[PDB]
Amino acid sequence: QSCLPNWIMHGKSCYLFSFSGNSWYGSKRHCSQLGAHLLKIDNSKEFEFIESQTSSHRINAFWIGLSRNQSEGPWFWEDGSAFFPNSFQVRNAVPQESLLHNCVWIHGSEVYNQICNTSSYSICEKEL
Amino acid sequence: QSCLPNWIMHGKSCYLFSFSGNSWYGSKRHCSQLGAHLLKIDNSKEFEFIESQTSSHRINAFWIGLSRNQSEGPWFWEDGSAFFPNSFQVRNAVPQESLLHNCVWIHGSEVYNQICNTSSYSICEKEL
Ligand SMILES: OC[C@H]1O[C@@H](O[C@@H]2[C@@H](O)[C@H](O[C@@H]3[C@@H](O)[C@H](O)O[C@H](CO)[C@H]3O)O[C@H](CO)[C@H]2O)[C@H](O)[C@@H](O)[C@@H]1O
Ligand SMILES: [Ca+2]
Ligand SMILES: [Ca+2]
Ligand SMILES: [Cl-]
Ligand SMILES: [Cl-]
Ligand SMILES: [Cl-]
Ligand SMILES: [Cl-]
Repeated sequence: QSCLPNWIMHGKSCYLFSFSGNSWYGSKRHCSQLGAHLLKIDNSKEFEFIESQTSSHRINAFWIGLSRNQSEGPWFWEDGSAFFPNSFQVRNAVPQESLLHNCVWIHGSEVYNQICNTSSYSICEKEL
Repeated sequence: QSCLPNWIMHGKSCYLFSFSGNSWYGSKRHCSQLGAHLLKIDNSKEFEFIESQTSSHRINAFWIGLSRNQSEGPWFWEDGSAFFPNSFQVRNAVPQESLLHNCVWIHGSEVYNQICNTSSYSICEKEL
C-alpha cells in the first residue's frame, strides 16, 4: 500500500498538499490529473490531521472537495455523498452573505464557503 | 486492459449504463462506489457512442458528470475541466427558465440541464 513521492500517508489515504494557487475548478482538474480528487473529510481523526496541516500554514486557505449547486442548497462531497457536520460546520452561513459562495475551503482551523473561483491552495486525496 | 462484468468497453473507457432511478448526487455516489465517476464526454466519437445508447432508451434520461455551481455560471465536468461545446450544447438555455437547473442529463439525443434532485438513470465511467 503506497503513495507517490511528496504525498503523505494518513488513515487510509495519501494526501497531496498543493502549495500552488488555483480556482476550485482548477484545483479539482489538477488533483484529477494525478488520478486523485479533492480532500474528503470522513471522520474527526482525518479532520484533525488535515487541521494540523492547514493551521500550521495559515498564510493560505486550502480548497477541499466540498461544494453545492444551488446558490443556497445542500452541501455535498466530491464523491456525491451528503454533508454531515460531525467534525465541523461550514462558516459564513447567514442567508445574505452566503450568496455565490458555493465552494468550500479550509483557512487556519475553519472551514468557510467561498466564491468558487477564488485562487488558492488545495489538498488532493487518493484512497488506498 | 479490462472492464467489470456489465461494463461496456469503448474508446479508452469502461461504461456502466445504470438503470436505477437516483438523483444526480445519488448517481454520482453510486459510480464513485464502484470506483468510477459520472460520464465525461471528451469528443464526438464518445458522444456518438453514448448517444446511441441514450436514443435507444428514450423512456428515461441519464445523468452525466456535468454540472454548474451557481444558477447562471460556467458548466464544468466531474473532473473539473471546463465545458466546451464540441459535440453538443446544453438545452433550455435562456437565462430565466434554466434557474435552479444546475445538473445535466441526456434524454434521447439531447442534453438538458435539470433540477439536480430529480430522479433518473445515469451513466458511469472509469477510464482504462
Ligand atoms: O470520486 C471518488 C472516487 O474517485 C475515483 O477516482 C477517479 C479518478 O480515477 C479519475 O482520474 C481519471 C484518470 O484515472 C484517467 O486516467 O484520466 C481521467 C481524465 O484525465 C481522470 O479523470 O478522476 C475522477 C474524478 O476526480 C476520480 O473519481 C477513485 O478510484 C475512487 O476510489 C473514489 O471513490
Ligand atoms: Ca477522506
Ligand atoms: Ca470520457
Ligand atoms: Cl474532486
Ligand atoms: Cl462523479
Ligand atoms: Cl446540440
Ligand atoms: Cl439534439
